[PDB]
Amino acid sequence: XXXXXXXXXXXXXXXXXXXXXXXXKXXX
Amino acid sequence: KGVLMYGPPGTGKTLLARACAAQTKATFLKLAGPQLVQMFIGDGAKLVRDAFALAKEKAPSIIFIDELDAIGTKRFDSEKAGDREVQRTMLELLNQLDGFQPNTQVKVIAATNRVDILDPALLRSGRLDRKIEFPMPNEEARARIMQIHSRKMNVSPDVNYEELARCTDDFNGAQCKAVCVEAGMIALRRGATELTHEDYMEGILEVQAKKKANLQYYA
Amino acid sequence: KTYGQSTYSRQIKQVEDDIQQLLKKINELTGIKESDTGLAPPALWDLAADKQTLQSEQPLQVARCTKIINADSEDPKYIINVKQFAKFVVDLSDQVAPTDIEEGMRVGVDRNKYQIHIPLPPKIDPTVTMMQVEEKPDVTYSDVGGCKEQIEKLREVVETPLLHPERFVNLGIEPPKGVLLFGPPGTGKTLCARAVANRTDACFIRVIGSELVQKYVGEGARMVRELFEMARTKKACLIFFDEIDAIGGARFDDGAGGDNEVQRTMLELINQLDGFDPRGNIKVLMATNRPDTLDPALMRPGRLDRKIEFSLPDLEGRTHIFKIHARSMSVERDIRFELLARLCPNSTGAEIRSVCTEAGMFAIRARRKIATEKDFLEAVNKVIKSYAKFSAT
Amino acid sequence: SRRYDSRTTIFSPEGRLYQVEYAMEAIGHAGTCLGILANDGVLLAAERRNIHKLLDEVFFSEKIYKLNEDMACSVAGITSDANVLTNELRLIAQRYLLQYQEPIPCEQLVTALCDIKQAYTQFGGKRPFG
Amino acid sequence: ASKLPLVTPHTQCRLKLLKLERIKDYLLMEEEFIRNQEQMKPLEEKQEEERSKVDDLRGTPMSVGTLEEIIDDNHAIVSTSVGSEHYVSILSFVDKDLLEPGCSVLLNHKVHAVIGVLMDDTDPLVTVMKVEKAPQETYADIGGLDNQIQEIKESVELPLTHPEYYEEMGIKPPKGVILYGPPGTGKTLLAKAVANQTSATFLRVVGSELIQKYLGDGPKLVRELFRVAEEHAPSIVFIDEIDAIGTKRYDSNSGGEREIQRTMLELLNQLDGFDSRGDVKVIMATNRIETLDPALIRPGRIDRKIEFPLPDEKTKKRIFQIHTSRMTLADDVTLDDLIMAKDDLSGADIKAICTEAGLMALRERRMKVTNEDFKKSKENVLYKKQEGTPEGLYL
Amino acid sequence: SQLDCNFLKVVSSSIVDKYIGESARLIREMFNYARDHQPCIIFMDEIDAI
Ligand SMILES: Nc1ncnc2c1ncn2[C@@H]1O[C@H](COP(=O)(O)OP(=O)(O)OP(=O)(O)O)[C@@H](O)[C@H]1O
Ligand SMILES: Nc1ncnc2c1ncn2[C@@H]1O[C@H](COP(=O)(O)OP(=O)(O)OP(=O)(O)O)[C@@H](O)[C@H]1O
Ligand SMILES: Nc1ncnc2c1ncn2[C@@H]1O[C@H](COP(=O)(O)OP(=O)(O)O)[C@@H](O)[C@H]1O
Ligand SMILES: [Mg+2]
Ligand SMILES: [Mg+2]
Repeated sequence: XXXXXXXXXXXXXXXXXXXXXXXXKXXX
Repeated sequence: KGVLMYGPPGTGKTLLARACAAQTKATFLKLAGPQLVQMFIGDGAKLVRDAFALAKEKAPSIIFIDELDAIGTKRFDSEKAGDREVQRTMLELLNQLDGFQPNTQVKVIAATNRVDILDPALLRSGRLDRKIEFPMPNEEARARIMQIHSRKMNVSPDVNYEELARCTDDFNGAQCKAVCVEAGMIALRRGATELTHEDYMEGILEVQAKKKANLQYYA
Repeated sequence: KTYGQSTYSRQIKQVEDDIQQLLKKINELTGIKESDTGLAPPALWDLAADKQTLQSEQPLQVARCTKIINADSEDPKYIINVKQFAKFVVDLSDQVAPTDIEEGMRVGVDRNKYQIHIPLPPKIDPTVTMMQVEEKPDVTYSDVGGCKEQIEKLREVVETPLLHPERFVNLGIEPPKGVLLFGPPGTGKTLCARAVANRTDACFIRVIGSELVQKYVGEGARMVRELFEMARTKKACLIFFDEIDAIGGARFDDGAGGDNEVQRTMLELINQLDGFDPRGNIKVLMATNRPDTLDPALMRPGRLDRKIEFSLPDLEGRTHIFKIHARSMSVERDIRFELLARLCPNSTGAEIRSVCTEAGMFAIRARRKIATEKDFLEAVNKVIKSYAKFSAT
Repeated sequence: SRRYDSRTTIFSPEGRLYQVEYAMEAIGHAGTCLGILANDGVLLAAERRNIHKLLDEVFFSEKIYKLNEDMACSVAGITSDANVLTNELRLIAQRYLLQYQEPIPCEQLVTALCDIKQAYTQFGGKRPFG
Repeated sequence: ASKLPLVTPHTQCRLKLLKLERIKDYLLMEEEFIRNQEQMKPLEEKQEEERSKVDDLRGTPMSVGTLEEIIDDNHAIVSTSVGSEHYVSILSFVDKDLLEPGCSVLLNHKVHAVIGVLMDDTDPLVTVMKVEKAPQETYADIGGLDNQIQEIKESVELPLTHPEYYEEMGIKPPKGVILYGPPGTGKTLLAKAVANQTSATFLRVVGSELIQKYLGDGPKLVRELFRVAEEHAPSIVFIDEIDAIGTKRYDSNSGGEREIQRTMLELLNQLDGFDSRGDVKVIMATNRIETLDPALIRPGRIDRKIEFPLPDEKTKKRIFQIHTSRMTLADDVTLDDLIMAKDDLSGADIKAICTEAGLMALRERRMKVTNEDFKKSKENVLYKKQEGTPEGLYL
Repeated sequence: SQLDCNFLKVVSSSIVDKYIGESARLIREMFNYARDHQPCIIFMDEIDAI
């Protein structure tokens, strides 16, 4: 009877992937 | 450490806040009461602490807080929510103002309407040092205020403010401003340029808002 | 079985009925493509489908939207989050000018090299979009007859500075930026609200008073911020409140464990109304039925200046409201209304219009084409007897 | 001074009484009695509400209160609210005998009590008899 | 579809007879022109050629997004399943007309452009509150009102079924109707009877279920109720039992009762403040009428107030008949043993009798009907009333 | 002011967060930091929040 409330958060997860055939030099 | 304004709600408290911010050149920082109340939990303790860290980086700095009664409340046996975040942000305000790790590079001005809600922890002597009441304008201040707001308007120079201040009974600075505003438009109704004593007396009849009639069985 | 109501009754009907059936039977005969789980009908995209869609494929981009935190010196060097992807330090592309890229702005950023292309309008949540009225009802000032004093006071305040900012300059005053309206119900509060929203020349913004009470704390305050932020952008806008008793009337503290969240919301309305950096060009109208149990912080002038009341007029407003409501209907030319108004001394304009709508029912209690004065006599015969032995009265 | 009054005198907004109806529902609980006559003689039935096995029962008389040489009564309600009424009604029957030297008829004795019980409902805000 | 908007004669005027036969001519000739397309060049130009141009234009995997806002004509902002938002342009293949915010879309891979729309489901709130079908008995159930039937018919049904008389004089129908009287009269019956024989949608609302232990949800349920009722159809909103939820400002207290005040204050504005709702029929039912807030009672909100009395010996003879119309009846019973005697008891009491006689017979495993069934059932329904009565002797 | 190296102070109000865990996760890290340095002092003013 007439009572407020606060809240909360449930953050999702995250993930990434690639073909992984890229070289990272290009320097020299 | 800290200056508190309090009084009746029309005596002028936002004035000296805006006035001294107008005159000084330090980093003036505003803050309202219900801005510290947020939806999720935390978020005032985040908000108060980030507010003072901004005041440290700009070391000549003054923080003004208005409607401190919205967050300053004498705690008791409270259930559910509502208060169960408000006192949490209030304690963060107490700690980040005074006590552990003191500072001298920030000054706090607060102003309420009602005093008796507040904690003794807010009022202690080191959180808010000076306590400044604002009384209602007694006689001559009512004559003084109505002269101030009569600056721009075309006043016929046969007007005694002491006659006005004696008949403006129990007004505040907001109502004495309102009588000066209404008396200009009443002269605009009939197209007169200057004013009269009758113009102010009719403005007093409008601000007091006399409702009805047939009150004639007196005298 | 039945009878003709007017002469060729079915003869015009089935001529209309089968051609609406035939407008269907055109389309399936031509071949119609409907209900194809969310597409367009084929008659207008077959000449859209080809290479001026490839003009939207290859020249156009995706342009992922973002948000700006701050700027830097001598150069843009903008710090920007996406929303939940990563915060970046990025630059504008050359198609913009570095002027309207101010902070706290939703902007669109290229997906490949992360550069700014388009500034976007800010996030206005729809709950306050649905209270901007965006249309204006047809209510004339003449329709609120019987209120010659009350409209004239309200003309002076809401209307005249917004349409003549001249006389107030030439005398040197400030208009009374807020007006309260009150009185007994059914008297014309909402009429004057619609009639000013008619001739507004402004961004009229409706507010229902009980839309602020919510379940969570502080979110009811966050509405009031977004109102006065759009108010400072939409220059010279009007805001109408209605039934402000729900927004808050008292500060009950004897047993301070009752209502608090409405008090916090009501205090937020106090600060953004007056105090610390005034609002400029915003006028506020309020309307309640009991203007007695309100907080005197609202009653301070500067906030609520004029207390206009709405009474039951005398004897001649009723004759004029008769001439407002019973101009617009189909009656006999033998009208008189001083006879009618003297029979109902204490009545609202709602009770006036209730009689005029009751009067049309008697002609439909009968089988007539018209409204007779004697029928309207018999209309005012019953409603005197109806209001004498009414249930609530 | 004025906010502590209970207002047990005003009618109900329905247009009836408001406090007496609360009182009459206490009689239905805590007691059950009856009496039957059709010829020469009359009986009274009582019921022990508290029948615990550590009472004395040395009164040798009970709810039947012999108030006269020709009359008695059977009471149900608040217990010591009756002891005010039984001592009062016993003396009304006795001051009648002082006045006339003739025993009191059973009709007008009942009218003497019912004028007393009404008088607390008429005026004062005194708590009525349950 | 929206072929011609004119209806303005609205009668047997010759103007409509001319206009609609023009519309008959422009439609026949458009048909007879296009009939001679599949006669002389009967080509199938866009069976798959329209489709295979576009199914190859869109990607083969489709991805469902969500609308957030709509900007000028082609580019709008969307939201992916995780929250990444894209400022993509829509094509002229999707129905732009049913494209409102809060809807699922179909997207692309490279440019993520809006390709199509997925149709919506049915909201649960209709399935909660709407009496979905014609529930119960028709006007063969009611016992002889014939004037109360006449008022509700010309206020709701005859406006809805045959709107032609109001638009002759231009006079709008009255809006609100209050049903009131002593309890057990047939207030729920008359709502369901009109809900039986109707053509528009009907909504039943129990008023006691509008009090949440949270707060703000009082006005939240109200502002969604008329929102659904407006957006759905021609609608008739019935709210039973408003007497113990919306009475008046009796003490102006706080702590819950102030919340109940705010719910009725929203309902008062949601009933009638702004932009007259249109094709919304409001019917309200109470037991008590006196302790009601007069701001609801005023015209502009409710215009019809109908008393419900109790007949004594006349309509009961059918109410006793209708409740005994589907049961046995041995010849030892006369309904005039009970109809002629007492003159105040409700129609709900009559149903309470006519079920209890069926209870008393089959409990004792007997045959059809005795008189003593109706004797003991009438005696019981007396105690069903009287045992909750504190009345003594003349108050 | 004696130690000035081995003293932990907590306001006992900035512990709360917007997530579901993440307030315990501070407390586990605190005592584990108090586990690593051996003579530690914990100070939490104004428990009444937490
Ligand atoms: N002593 C005064 N001298 C001149 N003007 C005054 C005085 N007191 C009030 N005013 C007028 O009152 C207005 C500001 O109101 P005020 O400062 O009383 O609000 P407050 O008391 O700070 O806040 P609240 O109204 O919420 O209590 C100004 O426009 C100012 O002109
Ligand atoms: N003076 C008047 N002239 C013309 N019509 C009137 C007048 N007064 C009332 N009416 C009619 O009565 C109806 C009710 O008016 P309105 O909606 O302003 O009442 P209200 O003041 O909003 O009531 P409440 O105080 O309960 O909110 C209007 O639709 C209007 O047509
Ligand atoms: N005129 C009548 N004809 C048939 N049955 C009736 C009649 N009046 C009342 N009843 C019976 O009494 C009940 C009346 O319901 P109702 O009076 O609407 O309850 P409430 O008024 O408490 O909502 C119905 O169940 C119905 O069976
Ligand atoms: Mg102030
Ligand atoms: Mg209104």
